[PDB]
Amino acid sequence: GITTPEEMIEKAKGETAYLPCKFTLSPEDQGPLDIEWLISPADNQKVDQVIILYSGDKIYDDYYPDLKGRVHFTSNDLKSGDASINVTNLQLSDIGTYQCKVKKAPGVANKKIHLVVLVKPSGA
Amino acid sequence: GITTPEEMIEKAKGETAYLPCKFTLSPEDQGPLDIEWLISPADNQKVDQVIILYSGDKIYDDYYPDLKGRVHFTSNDLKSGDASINVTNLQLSDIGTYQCKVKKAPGVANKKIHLVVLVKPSGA
Amino acid sequence: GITTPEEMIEKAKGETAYLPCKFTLSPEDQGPLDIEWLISPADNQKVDQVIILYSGDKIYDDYYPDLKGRVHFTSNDLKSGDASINVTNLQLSDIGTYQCKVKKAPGVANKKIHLVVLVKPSGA
Amino acid sequence: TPYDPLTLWTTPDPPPNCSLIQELDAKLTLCLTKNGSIVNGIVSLVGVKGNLLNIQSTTTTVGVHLVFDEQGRLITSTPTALVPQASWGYRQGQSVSTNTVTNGLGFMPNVSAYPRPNASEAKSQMVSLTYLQGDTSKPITMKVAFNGITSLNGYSLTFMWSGLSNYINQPFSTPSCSFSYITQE
Amino acid sequence: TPYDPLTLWTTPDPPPNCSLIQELDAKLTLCLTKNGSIVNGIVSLVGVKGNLLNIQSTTTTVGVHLVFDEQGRLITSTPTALVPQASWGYRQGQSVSTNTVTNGLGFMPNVSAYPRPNASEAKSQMVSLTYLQGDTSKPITMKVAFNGITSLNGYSLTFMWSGLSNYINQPFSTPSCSFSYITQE
Amino acid sequence: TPYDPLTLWTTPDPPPNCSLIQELDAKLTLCLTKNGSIVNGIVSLVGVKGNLLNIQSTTTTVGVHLVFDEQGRLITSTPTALVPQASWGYRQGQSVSTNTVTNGLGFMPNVSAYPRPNASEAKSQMVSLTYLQGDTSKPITMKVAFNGITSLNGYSLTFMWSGLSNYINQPFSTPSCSFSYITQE
Repeated sequence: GITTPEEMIEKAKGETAYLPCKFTLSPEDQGPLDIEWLISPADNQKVDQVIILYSGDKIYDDYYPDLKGRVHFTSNDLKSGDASINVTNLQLSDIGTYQCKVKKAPGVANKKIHLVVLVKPSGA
Repeated sequence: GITTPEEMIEKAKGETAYLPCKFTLSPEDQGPLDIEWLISPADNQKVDQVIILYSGDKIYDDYYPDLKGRVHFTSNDLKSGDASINVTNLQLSDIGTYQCKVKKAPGVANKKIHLVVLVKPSGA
Repeated sequence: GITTPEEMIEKAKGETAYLPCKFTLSPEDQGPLDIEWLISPADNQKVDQVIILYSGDKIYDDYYPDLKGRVHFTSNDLKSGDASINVTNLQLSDIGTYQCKVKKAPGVANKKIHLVVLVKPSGA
Repeated sequence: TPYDPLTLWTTPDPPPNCSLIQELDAKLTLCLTKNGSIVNGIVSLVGVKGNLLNIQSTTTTVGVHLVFDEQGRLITSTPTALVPQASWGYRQGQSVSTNTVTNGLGFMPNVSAYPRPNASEAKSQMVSLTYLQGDTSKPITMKVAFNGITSLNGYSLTFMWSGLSNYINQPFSTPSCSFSYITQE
Repeated sequence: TPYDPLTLWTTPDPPPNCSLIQELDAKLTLCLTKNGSIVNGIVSLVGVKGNLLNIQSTTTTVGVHLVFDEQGRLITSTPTALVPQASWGYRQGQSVSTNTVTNGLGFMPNVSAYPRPNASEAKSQMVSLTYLQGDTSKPITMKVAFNGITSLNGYSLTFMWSGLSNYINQPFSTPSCSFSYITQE
Repeated sequence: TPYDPLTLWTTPDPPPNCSLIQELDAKLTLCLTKNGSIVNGIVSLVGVKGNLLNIQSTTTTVGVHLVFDEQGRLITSTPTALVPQASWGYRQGQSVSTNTVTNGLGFMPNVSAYPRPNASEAKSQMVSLTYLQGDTSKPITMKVAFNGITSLNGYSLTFMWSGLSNYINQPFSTPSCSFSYITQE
């Protein structure tokens, strides 16, 4: 499963947000590894929008237009147990709940991060 | 269950009809008590029309307009085992099959009474 | 079951084609006997068209118009185990897959015959 | 068990098994599977002879009934569509078992939910839109009535395909149509 | 077992069991049967008192919700349609067992498939065309939403019959309508 | 058993698992449950990338196929929609079991009822009306063809959502759609 609970990350416009998603695999989890990150924007009604994906040993991005080029996995070895990603140059539009799904049949886990972006620094 | 079989009651216009519906309860019947009387008028096509109801320790009438104010349970203690009702000032329009449903989960029973109304007395 | 595999019969226009369909019955097959022959014409898109039938100890024909009067069971005792039929005065339109279904609940069998008709003799 | 007690069908590929307008002029494929208090059913009807191959100009509806007795056993006489010799019973392979159905009430439409005198009540009906030929340009409706063509202590299933009025010189043929109902037992 | 653990229903012929617009003004017959990961459901609603017997000119939609807790047990309070004393539980004969449902999550709509915040997503919906009165001239739509009127750790079923706008002085009444969904457990 | 042998699904919330027009551009959620001779199925499809997020003006139909071998085991190659790494098999929790399906023919469409060369026959089809987005103002049709995109000794399921012609700049998305079919075994 994923090593961290549902959390809230508060950043400032322009900064970069690090969305942690580390996981441990069980001996039973013998199926192929899939890592999907979805987002439910606060500004609109869309829910569970695909942001980035790791399937069949390949990375697939370019799903959520407004987030183009600003999302990348942080680790250079996902299989090792780290699905974390970075959202660079945060904008107020990036506010919403980001979800990390890590699957290895029969294994499945997910984590929800509520990202908040503030015009200028301070959560004081 | 209900203590009487499906019967036919023949009355005369203006008279009052007593529709008997007495029941016995089993130890298993531990659910709430519901008593519903329905009617399938002979003059029209409607079937199983709600006439009067006893649910949640309360009486509910005023379902079948044409029978308004002329239907009442005869007993002053339904729970004791008597769901009988009276239809006062019978009219030819009252002809039809009246059904008595007595329920106490898992228990359920019903009785059908075919009421006939004649312009003037005689079944001789 | 049926005693012969799926086969291909090549005849010449005008000739008569003998479509063999012999079957053996099991002691278990205690249900009524049904024999149905269907056809999937090559010239059109129709599939599994009823040609002739043996149901309830009676023969029923006249299902497939274009084959009217040119189809008959060859045996005078179908129940004995012979559902074979003859297609007389073959025409190019008769080309297609003919299927023989022999049923005696729980028993069921079928055979497919691919009939080819050539303008003039030769498969040489 | 050689057969499946949770399924009653006409076999997947029945021969003409109904004499709706004329002798053995139609194929009715029907499969009923019991899932607790609900029967999942799939019905299909297709004309193979006579007027059923060329829907008459005046035809607006084509329907069939299946009437069962108090044990849930089918009665092969008017108005039941399936002829007497037609396969109907537990499933055994691609055929039918010869055993008699002894759990028939498990497949019958519940009479408390669908009272015999209530066929006109919306609740005793499951109505859906479908298409003649399976062709989406030829919409039609399918209405399944529960216990409307009954006896007493009896049960029935009725299938009406209506809205045919405007479909001519076309053989009558329906897609596999699904439906379901609460079971008597 | 006296009851069937694979079925949850309101009994086949419930008495008025909902107070939608006014006290006990409607009968909701609902049966859910668990077939592995899918629940086969059949719902039916009919007005018996008040405005539900005479669809108001302005009415365009009539709907009901059933909200369950984290154990899949029904909660008999707003907005759940079934009143507190109404029958709901395992099937036992033509009635309901008095046992408490202990396998409730087997009948609840799967939250991974139908996330609580996703009621607006097409996938959390099963929409079909049907007919008021069961009358094919009165088409209406039925939309079943999964977990849209939820809590958290909770579950729900919503039924909306819309397109009523153009049906007046008619009692509100639906045919037995089928639907299904993936189960939580 | 850790898994349910009566259910075959893609898991309730699969990741993009199809490359219909371009790589991993769609999510196909499919669940099949065996109830005797009938499979209850619920399918749902939604575009997540490329043209499937903005239905092209000329698009009239969007469809997917699932082709299985003679053991009822899925073949992950054209024209099967699910990609090779996609989850598909017995249900185990909210995921899939890694065991190989050994009772696959219990979920395959019956070839006697739906002959491989009969895909054009109405009977090999189950057609229904539904709505794009689940929006009742956007009606569309769903046709499920049985064994039409087969092999030999093989089986298949085809899903066509048509009538899209008049829906533009809208992501392609269907509601959870139900269907069923007679099983091979």
